[PDB]
Amino acid sequence: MQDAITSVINAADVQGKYLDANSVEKLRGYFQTGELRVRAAATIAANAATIIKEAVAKSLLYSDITRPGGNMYTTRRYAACIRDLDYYLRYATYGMLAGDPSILDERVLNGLKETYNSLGVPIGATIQAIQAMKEVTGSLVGSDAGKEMGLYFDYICSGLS
Amino acid sequence: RTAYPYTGSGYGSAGVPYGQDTYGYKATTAKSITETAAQAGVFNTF
Amino acid sequence: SIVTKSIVNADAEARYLSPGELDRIKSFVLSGQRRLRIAQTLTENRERIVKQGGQQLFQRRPDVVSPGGNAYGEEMTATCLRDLDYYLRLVTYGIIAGDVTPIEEIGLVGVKEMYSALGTPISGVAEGIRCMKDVACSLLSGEDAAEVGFYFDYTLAAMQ
Amino acid sequence: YGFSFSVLESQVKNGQISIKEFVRSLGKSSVYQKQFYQPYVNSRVVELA
Amino acid sequence: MKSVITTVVSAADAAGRFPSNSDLESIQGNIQRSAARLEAAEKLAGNHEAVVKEAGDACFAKYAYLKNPGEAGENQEKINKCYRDVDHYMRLVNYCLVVGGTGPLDEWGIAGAREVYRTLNLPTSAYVASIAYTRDRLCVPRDMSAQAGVEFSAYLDYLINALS
Amino acid sequence: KVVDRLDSQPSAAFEQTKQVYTFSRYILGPHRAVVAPVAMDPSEKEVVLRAVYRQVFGNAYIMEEERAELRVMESQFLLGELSVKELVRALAKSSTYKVRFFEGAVQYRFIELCFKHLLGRAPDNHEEIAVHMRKYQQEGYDAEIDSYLDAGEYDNVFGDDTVPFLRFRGVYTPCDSFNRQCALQGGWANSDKAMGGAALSGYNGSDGRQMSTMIGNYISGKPIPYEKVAADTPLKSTAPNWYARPNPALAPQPAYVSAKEIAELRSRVSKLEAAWSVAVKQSAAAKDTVETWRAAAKEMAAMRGISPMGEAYFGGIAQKVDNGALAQLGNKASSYKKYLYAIETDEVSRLEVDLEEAKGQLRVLEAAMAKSTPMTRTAEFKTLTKNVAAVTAAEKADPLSKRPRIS
Amino acid sequence: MLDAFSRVVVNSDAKAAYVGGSDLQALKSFIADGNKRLDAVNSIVSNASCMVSDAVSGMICENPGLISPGGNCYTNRRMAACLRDGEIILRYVSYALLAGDASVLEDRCLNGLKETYIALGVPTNSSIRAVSIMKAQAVAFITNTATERKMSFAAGDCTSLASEVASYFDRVGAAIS
Amino acid sequence: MLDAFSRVVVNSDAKAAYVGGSDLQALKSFIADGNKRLDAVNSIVSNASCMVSDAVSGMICENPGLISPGGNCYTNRRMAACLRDGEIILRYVSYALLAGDASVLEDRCLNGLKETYIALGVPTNSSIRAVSIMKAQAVAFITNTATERKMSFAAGDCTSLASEVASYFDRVGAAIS
Amino acid sequence: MLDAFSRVVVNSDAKAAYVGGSDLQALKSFIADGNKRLDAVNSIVSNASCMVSDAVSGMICENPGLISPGGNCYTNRRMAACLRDGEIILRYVSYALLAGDASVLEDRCLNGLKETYIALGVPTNSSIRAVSIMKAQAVAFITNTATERKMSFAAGDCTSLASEVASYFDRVGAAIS
Ligand SMILES: *C(=C)C1=C(C)[C@@H](Cc2[nH]c(/C=C3N=C(/C=C4\NC(=O)[C@H](C)[C@H]4CC)C(C)=C\3CCC(=O)O)c(CCC(=O)O)c2C)NC1=O
Ligand SMILES: *[C@H](C)[C@H]1/C(=C/C2=NC(=C\c3[nH]c(C[C@H]4NC(=O)C(C=C)=C4C)c(C)c3CCC(=O)O)/C(CCC(=O)O)=C2C)NC(=O)[C@@H]1C
Ligand SMILES: *[C@H](C)[C@H]1/C(=C/C2=NC(=C\c3[nH]c(C[C@H]4NC(=O)C(C=C)=C4C)c(C)c3CCC(=O)O)/C(CCC(=O)O)=C2C)NC(=O)[C@@H]1C
Ligand SMILES: *[C@H](C)[C@H]1/C(=C/C2=NC(=C\c3[nH]c(C[C@H]4NC(=O)C(C=C)=C4C)c(C)c3CCC(=O)O)/C(CCC(=O)O)=C2C)NC(=O)[C@@H]1C
Ligand SMILES: *[C@H](C)[C@H]1/C(=C/C2=NC(=C\c3[nH]c(C[C@H]4NC(=O)C(C=C)=C4C)c(C)c3CCC(=O)O)/C(CCC(=O)O)=C2C)NC(=O)[C@@H]1C
Ligand SMILES: *[C@H](C)[C@H]1/C(=C/C2=NC(=C\c3[nH]c(C[C@H]4NC(=O)C(C=C)=C4C)c(C)c3CCC(=O)O)/C(CCC(=O)O)=C2C)NC(=O)[C@@H]1C
Ligand SMILES: *[C@H](C)[C@H]1/C(=C/C2=NC(=C\c3[nH]c(C[C@H]4NC(=O)C(C=C)=C4C)c(C)c3CCC(=O)O)/C(CCC(=O)O)=C2C)NC(=O)[C@@H]1C
Ligand SMILES: C=CC1=C(C)[C@@H](Cc2[nH]c(/C=C3N=C(/C=C4\NC(=O)[C@H](C)[C@H]4CC)C(C)=C\3CCC(=O)O)c(CCC(=O)O)c2C)NC1=O
Ligand SMILES: C=CC1=C(C)[C@@H](Cc2[nH]c(/C=C3N=C(/C=C4\NC(=O)[C@H](C)[C@H]4CC)C(C)=C\3CCC(=O)O)c(CCC(=O)O)c2C)NC1=O
Ligand SMILES: C=CC1=C(C)[C@@H](Cc2[nH]c(/C=C3N=C(/C=C4\NC(=O)[C@H](C)[C@H]4CC)C(C)=C\3CCC(=O)O)c(CCC(=O)O)c2C)NC1=O
Ligand SMILES: CCC1=C(C)/C(=C/C2=NC(=C\c3[nH]c(/C=C4\NC(=O)[C@H](C)[C@H]4CC)c(C)c3CCC(=O)O)/C(CCC(=O)O)=C2C)NC1=O
Ligand SMILES: CCC1=C(C)/C(=C/C2=NC(=C\c3[nH]c(/C=C4\NC(=O)[C@H](C)[C@H]4CC)c(C)c3CCC(=O)O)/C(CCC(=O)O)=C2C)NC1=O
Repeated sequence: MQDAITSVINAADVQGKYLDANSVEKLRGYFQTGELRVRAAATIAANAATIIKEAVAKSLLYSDITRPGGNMYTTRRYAACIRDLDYYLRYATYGMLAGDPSILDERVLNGLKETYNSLGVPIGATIQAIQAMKEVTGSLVGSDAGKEMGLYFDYICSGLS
Repeated sequence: RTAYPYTGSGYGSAGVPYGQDTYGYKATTAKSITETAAQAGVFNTF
Repeated sequence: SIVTKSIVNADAEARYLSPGELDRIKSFVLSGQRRLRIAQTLTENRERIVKQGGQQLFQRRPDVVSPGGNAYGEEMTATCLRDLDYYLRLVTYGIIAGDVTPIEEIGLVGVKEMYSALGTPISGVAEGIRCMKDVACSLLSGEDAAEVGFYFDYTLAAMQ
Repeated sequence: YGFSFSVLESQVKNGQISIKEFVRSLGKSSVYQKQFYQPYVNSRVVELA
Repeated sequence: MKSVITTVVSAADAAGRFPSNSDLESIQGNIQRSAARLEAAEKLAGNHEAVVKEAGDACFAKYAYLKNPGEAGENQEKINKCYRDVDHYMRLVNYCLVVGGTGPLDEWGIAGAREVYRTLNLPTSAYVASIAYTRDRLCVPRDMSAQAGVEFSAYLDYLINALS
Repeated sequence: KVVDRLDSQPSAAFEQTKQVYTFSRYILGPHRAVVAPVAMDPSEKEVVLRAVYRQVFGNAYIMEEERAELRVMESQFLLGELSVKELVRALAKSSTYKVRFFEGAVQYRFIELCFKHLLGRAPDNHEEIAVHMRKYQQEGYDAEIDSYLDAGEYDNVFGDDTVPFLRFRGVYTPCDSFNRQCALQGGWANSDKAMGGAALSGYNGSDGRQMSTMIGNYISGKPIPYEKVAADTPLKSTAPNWYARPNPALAPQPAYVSAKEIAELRSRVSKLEAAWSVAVKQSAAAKDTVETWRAAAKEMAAMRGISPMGEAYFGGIAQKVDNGALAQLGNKASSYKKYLYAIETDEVSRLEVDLEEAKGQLRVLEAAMAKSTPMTRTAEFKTLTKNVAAVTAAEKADPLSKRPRIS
Repeated sequence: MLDAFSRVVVNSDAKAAYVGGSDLQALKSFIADGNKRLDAVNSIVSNASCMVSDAVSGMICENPGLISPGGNCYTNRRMAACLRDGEIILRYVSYALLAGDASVLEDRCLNGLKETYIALGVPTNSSIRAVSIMKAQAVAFITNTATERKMSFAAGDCTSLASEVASYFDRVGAAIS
Repeated sequence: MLDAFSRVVVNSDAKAAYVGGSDLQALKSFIADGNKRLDAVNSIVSNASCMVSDAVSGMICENPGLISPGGNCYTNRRMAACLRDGEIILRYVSYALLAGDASVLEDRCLNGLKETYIALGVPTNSSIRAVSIMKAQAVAFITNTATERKMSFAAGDCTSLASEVASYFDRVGAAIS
Repeated sequence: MLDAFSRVVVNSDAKAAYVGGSDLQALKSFIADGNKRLDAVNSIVSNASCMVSDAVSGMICENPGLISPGGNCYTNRRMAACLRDGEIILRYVSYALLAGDASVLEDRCLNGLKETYIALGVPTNSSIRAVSIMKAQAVAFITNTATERKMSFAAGDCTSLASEVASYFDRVGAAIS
C-alpha cells in the first residue's frame, strides 16, 4: 500500500540516500496531476451506480450468462456482480488517487483469479465488463483523466487474466 | 443443461459443491522458487 | 424445503430431530400428494396467469409501460412479462418444497439490489405479483387458495 | 439500519477468512466503535467487549 | 493498416533502403496534423452512443419500408443488427482518426462489403443515408474544432465513396 | 454468386483489381502487383527491376557486384523493347538461374520452383507436373520455359505488363494448392537456396544439390502437415494483425512435454466436444427466456401510438417520446452493443473458444511427442496419485481387417 | 476426376473385363432416371445464392460469438470469405450430384481443407454447422418440402437423389473434422 | 504490419471499444516525444553503413572459426551475405524504432529466419553476436555516448528510446536462438 | 557451466555465508590449477565453430555414402541435425573438461545415445570416426600444435590436460559403439 510519494520515498530510502533531483523530479510530476485526480475521483464517486449500470448493460446484460444456466442467472448471483463490479470501480479510484497500483494487487488481485476459478466465475466476461466499465469512465472524467483511471482498469484486467 | 456450471449449495445450485471440491480458500500445493526448480531436474546449475 | 431446514436446524443444535420435527416431515410427505396437484394447476396455467397477471399490472401502473416507463415498447414489455413468469415459477417450487426456501435464494435474496440497479421500480414489480395472485387464487378452491396466495404475499413482503 | 459489510460477507462466504476473522474485523470496524466504543468508558468498553 | 508510417516503411522496405530524410519528414506531418485528428477521435468516442442513435434512425425515417415483413429490418433482432452496423462504421472512423490513414476502413469494413451486402440482400443505399446524415449533422465549431471537423468528415465521405 | 469469376479469367472491363483479390490476403501484405507504367523515371525502372529480382529468384542474394549476364537483359528492359513477361522469360534462360535452380535440382524441385517463380501458385495435381516433365525431356530446358510461360495461365493473370507475384487467388482448385503454396514461398525470410538445402549440401556454399521435400505429396493424394503452412509461412507476413480469438499462429514447441499433461488434455477436448454437441441443439430458441412472451408483449404494447413529438403527457407533465426506430421498441445503446460482448457472456461460443484454444494446445503438445528415447523429462506437476495404467497386452481397438490373407 | 459411368469402368479395368450385361443394369437404370438427376440438381442451383446466406447466417444464430470481435466471421473480409467457401462447397456438391460420383468432391474440394482451416484459425466444429444446414436444405429442395418455396415438378418419387446428396455432404463433414 | 498508433487500435478492437480518453494519453505522449524518436532514428541510419562492419568484424575477432575454411565466413560470396544480413536486420530494427511497435520485425525479418539459418547451416550463436553488437552500439548512439563520434542534439533525457531499441534487438536475438 | 567452480559468498542475508555448513572442497581444489584449465576450454570453444565443421566433413570425405541419396546425411534436415549433434557433443566435453570430471557427460549426453542412434538408423561405425577427428583436433589445440592457428598463451605445459580431454572423447566413442 504505497502511493506515488510512498514509492518515491521507498526507492530513495532503500538505497539510504536523500531525495535527489531525480526523486523529486517524479514527485513534482505527481503534484502537477494532483488537481486532475481529485476531480476524477470526485465525479466517479457521484456516478458510481450509474457507471456500473452502464457497463453491465453494455457488455454482459443480455448475453446468455444472464439467462438460465449462465453464470449470473440467480438474483443472488446477479447481485454479487454489481457488488463485485463496485470494488473494481472503487479500488481503481484509489489507484488513480494514490498514483500507484500497489493497492490493487495487495487488496484485489491476490487470490482473485484463483478464487473465480473456484467459484467457476468466467474470467472472460469479467474483463470485458471491466473494459466496458473503463470505457464509460473515460466518458465522465475526460480524456487524460480517463487515461489515468483507465491505466488501472487494465492493470486489474491484466492480473485477473 | 448449461456446461459452465458453478459452485455452492442450497437452492440456486448446479449440483457442484463450492469451489468445485467444497473448499472455498484452497491451501496451495506448490513449493517455493528454488525447489520447484530442484524437482524439475533441469535447473540444476541454476 | 421443510425437510432440509428442519434438518439444518437440528443440525446446528448438536441434536437429532424432535417429535415436533419428525411429526411434520411425516405430516409433510403425506401432504405431498396434494401439493403436486396444486403446483400442477399453476404449471399449465402460466399462459393465463402471466398474461392476465400483466393485464392488471398495466391497468394499475400505466407509468411503467408509458413512454419513459421502464417497460416501454415491444422489447421491455416482453421482459416485463418475463419476470412474472420467473416469479410464478418460483411459487410452484415453494408449493412443492413446502416453504419459500426456493423462493428465498432465488428471486428474493438481494432482489432490491438488482431492480434498483436495473432502474426498475421495485414497487411496480410487487404490484405485478399481487395481480398474479388474484388470478392464481381464482383458479383454485378455498383450501388451496390459502396456500397459493400464501406464497405470493410472502414474495410481496420481501419485495419492498 | 441497512448497514453493509459487503467485503467481509465476501471474504467469509467464500471462506477466504474465518468467522473469527469476520468477527474480529467487525470489532475493529467503525460502525462498531461508533456504537459500543465512543459512547462508553474504557472501563465499560471492556465489559461490553 | 494504410498509414503515414506504413507507406514510408513499405516503400523503403521494397526498395531496401534505410529511412532517409524523405521518410522522417513524412512523420513530422504526423505531429502537426495529429493534434486535430485525435480531437475528433476523442469527441466521437465520448459521444458515440448518441451519434449512432441520432444517425441510425435516419436510415428508417428515410426508408420506412424496412419494417415490412420479408425486408431487411423486419423484426426486433434485425433492427438491432442494423443499429449495430452503424456503430461499427462509427467505430472504424474512430480507429481511422487514431491510426492516421484509412487503414482500419479499407481492411475491416470496406473490403468484402460489396459481396456480403449483395448476398444477404442488404440495401447499401440505406447505409449511406445514415452516414451522409452524420456528415450534415456536423456543426463545425460546435461538435469539435474547425480542423477536427475536416478530418472527421473526410473519413466519413470516404466511407460513403466506398459504399457508393 | 459471391465470386463472379476467378483470377484465371482476365479482369473484364470494369475493375482495377480482380474480384477475388479484393477480399483475399492480396490486399494486406506485400504480395501485390507492381505493374510498370508507360514511360517512367529510371528510379521507377529500378523499382520494377527490384521486384523481378525478388520474385523470380526467390529472395536469393543476386550479388550485385557481378550481375554478369544480367545487364544485357536489364538493358533490353530499360530501353522498353523487352516486356516484363519477356524480361522474366529471359531471366529464366540465363546461367545464374540455371546454376541456382537447375544444375543441382531434381526435376520435381525444378518444376515446383518454376511454379513459384514464373507463375504464382503451386502445382495442383500430379499430371500437371507430368506434362512439364515430358515437355522438358523431349524439347529441352530452353523450350521448356518457352512452353511454360506461353500457355493460357501467365497471359491472363499477369499479362505482359506486370511482374509475377504470389497469387492469393481465393478459389483454390485443390484445397492443398493453398497448402503447397504457403509451404513453397516460405515466409519473408527463407529463400530457395535455403529451402531446397543448396547451401548446406554445398562445398563451401557452392555447387550443392537442390534436393526437395514434398515429393510424397505430389505422387499420392496427401495434404501438407499444418506446421509447414502456419509457422514458416507467408500468412505470417501478410498477417492481418487482428484480434483473432482462436489465434492461428502456432506456439513454439515446448521442451519437456509429458504424457500426463496430454492424457488430461485429450480428455478435456473430448469433454468440450461432447458438451458442444449437446448445447448447440438447444440454441437460439430455448436459451432465450424473453422469446416466449414476444408474441404477446408486442401486441400488449401497441396501444396509443404518438405521431408528433410530445404526447404521453400523463396527467399534465412532459414525459415525451423518442419516436425513432430503436426506442419505439424500447431498446437502448446497451441493446445493440450486446452482440459485441458475446464471447464471455455466450454459452455456445464459450465452448467453441476453449475447444479451439485447447485443441491448438493439443496439436502442438501431441506433435512435440515425436521425440522418445534420450529425452530428459521433468515433473512440473506435484506427482499426484492420478496415473493411467500400462495395460496394453491384447487387442483393445483392432481396426477391422476382414481380409486377413484373403488371397 | 470421374463420373458415374467411368466409376464402373475403372472398377472393371482392375480385372481387365469387358463391360458386360451383368454390370450394365445399374448404368441402364442410371440413364432411366437421368431426367430426375437434372430435375434434382436444377432445384439446388436455382436457389444456390440464397442457400448460402440461409446457412452461414444460420451458423451465426446458433453461435453468436462469431460476429463478436474475435470470432472468425466478424470483419467484412471474413464474412465475405466465409460466404465464399459457403458456395465453393455448394458448387462441388452440386457437381458431385450431377456426375453421380464423389470423386470430383474429394480431389478438388476437400483434399486438404482440414489442414487449411487449422492454419487460418477457422473453427472446425462451426463449419460442420454450416454444412449440415446445407445438408438439410438440399434434401428439402429435392423432395420439394421447402417450407417457403415449392417448384414445379412431375409427379413421382425422388428420395434416392436426396440420399445421394446427403452422402455428399457428410463427406464434407468427415473431411474437415 | 502495425505501428504504435495501430497497436492500441487492435488492442481496442479486442475489447470492442472506442479509443477514448484513457488510451489517447498514451498516444499524445507518444507524439510529444515524436521529435525525440526521429532524433534517435537519425543517429542509427547515419552510421548504419559503419555499424554493420563494426559488428560483423567484432564477431570475427571473437569466433575466428567462421573465416576458417569450412566455416561460414570463409568464401567471399559467403562473407558478402553476412554483411548484408547485418544491415537488413538493422533495416528492420530501424523500421521498428520508427513505427514504435515490433510487428514488422516479427512479421518480415524474423518470419522464418530460424528455419532459414538452420537450413543454410549458419551458426546461430554467432548470429546473436552479430545482432547484439548492434544493440550495444544503438544504445550508445541514442544516448550519444559513442566513444568516437558525438552528434549534436538539443539536450535532455533519451533513456526510454535506448531501452526501446534494446527491446527490439532481443526480440531478434530470441527469435533466432 | 557456472557450477563447475564454486565461489564464495561474502555479503549477509545469504544463508551460505553463515549457515553454509560447508565449503566445497572438491572445487576449490580445481582453482589450484584453474587458469590452465580455463585456457584449455578457451582453446576449444574459440575453435568450436571450426572443429565441428572440419570433423563432420572429415567423415563425409572418408565415407562418401552418407551424402549419397539413400544415405543418412543426404537431406537437409538430416544434414542440419548432424552438424547440430557434433556441436552439442563438443559442448558437453567442454563441460567435462571445465568441471574436471566426466559425470556431467555420461548422464546428460551419453545416457541413451546408443539406443537413440539405432532407433534412427544412424551409422554407429561412422559417428565414432567423427569424434576421433575431434579427439585428434582437441589435443592439437590444447597443446598449441595446430598447424594453421596458434594462440598466445603463457609459458608452460598442457599435457595431462590434453590426455584428460582425450579420455573423454573415447568415453563418448564407446558409449555409442
Ligand atoms: C577430407 C577427406 C578431409 C578433410 C576435410 C580434413 C579434415 C580433417 N582434419 C583433421 C585434423 C585436424 N583438423 C584440425 C582443424 C582445424 N585446423 C585449423 O587450423 C582450423 C582452425 C580447424 C579447421 C577449421 C586440426 C587442428 C587438426 C590436427 C592436425 C593439425 O595440427 O592441423 C583430420 C584428422 C587427421 C588425424 O586424425 O590424424 C581430418 C579427417 N582432412 C581430410 O582428410
Ligand atoms: C442497417 C441500417 C441495415 C441492415 C443491417 C443488417 N446487417 C446484418 C448483418 C451483417 N452486417 C454486417 C456488416 C457489419 N458487421 C461487422 O462486423 C462490420 C464491421 C467489421 C460491419 C459493417 C455483417 C458482416 C453481417 C452478417 C453477420 C451478422 O452480423 O449477423 C443484418 C442481419 C442479416 C440477416 O439476419 O439476414 C441486418 C438486418 N439491414 C437493415 O435493415 C438496414 C438496411
Ligand atoms: C466460413 C463458413 C468459415 C470461415 C471461413 C474463412 N475462410 C477463410 C479463407 C479460406 N477459405 C478457404 C476455403 C475454400 N477456398 C478454396 O479455394 C477451396 C477449394 C479449392 C475452399 C474449400 C481457403 C482455401 C482460404 C484461404 C484463402 C485466403 O484466405 O486467401 C477466411 C479468411 C481468413 C483470413 O482472411 O485470414 C475465413 C474467415 N470462417 C468461419 O468462421 C466459418 C466457420
Ligand atoms: C425429383 C428430385 C423431383 C422430380 C423429378 C422428376 N422429374 C421427372 C421428369 C423430367 N424432368 C425433366 C427436365 C430435366 N431434363 C432436362 O434435360 C433438363 C434441363 C435441360 C431438366 C430440368 C424432363 C425433360 C422430364 C421427363 C418428362 C418431361 O418431358 O417433362 C419425373 C418423371 C419421371 C421421369 O421422367 O424421370 C420425376 C419424378 N419430381 C418430383 O416429384 C421431385 C420433386
Ligand atoms: C552473417 C551475419 C551471418 C551469416 C549469414 C549468411 N547468410 C547467408 C544467406 C542468407 N542470409 C539471409 C539473411 C537475410 N536475408 C533476408 O532476405 C532476410 C529477411 C528478409 C534476412 C535476415 C538469407 C535469407 C539467406 C539465404 C539467401 C540465399 O542465399 O539465397 C549466407 C550465404 C549462404 C550461401 O551463399 O550459400 C551467409 C554466410 N552467416 C554467418 O556465419 C553469420 C553469423
Ligand atoms: C535522444 C534520443 C537524444 C536527444 C533527443 C532530443 N531531440 C530533441 C528535439 C528535436 N529533434 C528534432 C529533429 C527530428 N525531428 C524531425 O522531424 C526530423 C527529420 C525530419 C528529425 C531528425 C527536432 C525538430 C526537435 C525539436 C527541437 C528543434 O526544433 O530542433 C529534444 C528536445 C526535446 C524535444 O523536442 O522533444 C531532445 C531531448 N537529445 C539527446 O540528448 C539525446 C542524445
Ligand atoms: C551426425 C554427426 C550423425 C547423425 C546425426 C543425427 N542425429 C539425429 C537426431 C538426434 N540426435 C540426437 C542426439 C543429440 N540430441 C541431444 O539432445 C543430445 C545430447 C544432449 C545429442 C547427442 C537426438 C536425441 C535425436 C532425435 C531428436 C532430434 O532430432 O534432435 C538425426 C535425425 C534423424 C533423422 O531425421 O532421420 C541425424 C541425421 N546421423 C548421422 O548419420 C551422422 C553420423
Ligand atoms: C462527434 C461528433 C458529434 C457531432 C457531429 C454532433 C452531432 C449532433 N448534434 C446534435 C444536436 C444539435 N446539433 C446542433 C447544431 C446545428 N444544428 C443545425 O441545424 C446547424 C447545422 C448546426 C448549428 C451549428 C443543434 C442546434 C443541436 C440540438 C438540436 C438539434 O438536434 O438540432 C445531435 C443529437 C444529440 C445531441 O443533442 O447532441 C448529434 C448526434 N454531436 C457529436 O457528438
Ligand atoms: C438464427 C437464424 C436462423 C436461420 C437463418 C434459419 C437457418 C435454417 N434454415 C433451416 C432450414 C431451411 N433453410 C432454408 C433456406 C432458405 N429458404 C428458402 O426458401 C431460401 C432459398 C433460403 C433463404 C434465403 C430451406 C429451404 C430450409 C428447409 C425448410 C423450408 O424452409 O422450407 C435450418 C434447419 C432446420 C431449422 O432449424 O429450421 C436452419 C438452422 N434458422 C434459424 O434459426
Ligand atoms: C576483435 C575485434 C574487435 C573490434 C573491431 C571491436 C568491435 C566492437 N565495437 C564495439 C562497440 C562500438 N562499436 C561502435 C562502432 C563504430 N564506431 C563508430 O563510431 C563507427 C560508427 C563504427 C565503426 C565504423 C560503437 C559506436 C560502439 C560503442 C562505443 C563507442 O565506440 O563510442 C563492440 C561491443 C562492445 C564490446 O564487446 O566490446 C565491439 C565488439 N571490438 C573488438 O573486440
Ligand atoms: C428468478 C428471479 C429473477 C428475476 C426476477 C430476474 C430479473 C431480470 N430482469 C431483467 C430486466 C428487465 N426487467 C424489466 C421489468 C419491469 N418493467 C416494468 O415496468 C415492471 C415494473 C417490471 C416487470 C413486472 C425491464 C423493463 C427490463 C429491461 C431493462 C433494460 O433493458 O434496461 C434482467 C436483465 C435481462 C435478463 O437477463 O433477463 C434480469 C436478469 N432474474 C432472475 O433470476
Ligand atoms: C476487493 C477484491 C475482491 C473481489 C473482486 C472479490 C470477489 C468475490 N466474488 C464472489 C462471487 C461472485 N462473483 C460473481 C461475478 C460475476 N458473474 C459474472 O457472470 C460476471 C463475469 C461477474 C461480474 C463481473 C458471481 C455471480 C458470484 C456468486 C457466485 C456463487 O454464488 O457461486 C465471492 C464469493 C463471496 C461473496 O460474493 O459474498 C468473492 C469473495 N472479493 C474481493 O475481496
